[PDB]
Amino acid sequence: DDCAICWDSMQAARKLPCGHLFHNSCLRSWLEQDTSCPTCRMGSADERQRMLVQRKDELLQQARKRFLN
Amino acid sequence: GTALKRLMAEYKQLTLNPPEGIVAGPMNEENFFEWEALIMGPEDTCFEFGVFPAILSFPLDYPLSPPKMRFTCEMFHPNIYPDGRVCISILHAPSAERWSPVQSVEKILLSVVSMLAEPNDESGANVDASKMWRDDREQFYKIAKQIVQKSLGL
Ligand SMILES: O=C([O-])C(=O)[O-]
Ligand SMILES: O=C([O-])C(=O)[O-]
Ligand SMILES: [Zn+2]
Ligand SMILES: [Zn+2]
Repeated sequence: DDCAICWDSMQAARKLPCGHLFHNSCLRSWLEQDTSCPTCRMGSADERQRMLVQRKDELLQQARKRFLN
Repeated sequence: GTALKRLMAEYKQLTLNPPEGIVAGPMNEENFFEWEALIMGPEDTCFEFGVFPAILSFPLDYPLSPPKMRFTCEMFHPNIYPDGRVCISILHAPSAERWSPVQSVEKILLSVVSMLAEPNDESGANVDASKMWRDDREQFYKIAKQIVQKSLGL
């Protein structure tokens, strides 16, 4: 099941020819979709929201200035 | 869930070092599956200083599948549908450069800022725009200019 110290999945890696490697469950999920190597071929939330909203209309404002020159 | 974990980590990473002219994140951290991205037309490109809002709608199984990306404003561009849906290789689910779990919101946006500067002439979300981009490059530059004006509200 899950590691008793940290409560994470503790699951085996599978390695592939090309070198790269991944969790067994993650790789399988992908194989289900495509038979290739996924890598090659084969703090308050409110403060964050406000920063993001403010950068959006600063981008706009600044765009207007560059356009009007 | 994997999707939500990836998305939270991409947003944090994204925010640390945002590429010039791109602001992207969830519209509300209560739902990381729905983001807005503002992209600015790079300078000295034909969509110069345009500011284009797009919505990214992420699938439950992300990053196994791409988000849908839809520009919310008006656009005239060979790789964008009438409704605003963006159609490029990286956004298509599984000889192009399709979606793999190793892509990211960031790489999607790099790709999209790229297509604004250098269209995929032979791809037909927008036939009219494709043709003109070749035959009447001169008009296309004019239509592009009024598309910028509009995105800016002017
Ligand atoms: O004890 C555990 O490992 C748990 O509850 O996940
Ligand atoms: O449990 C397993 O699958 C292992 O150890 O490889
Ligand atoms: Zn994994
Ligand atoms: Zn590989």
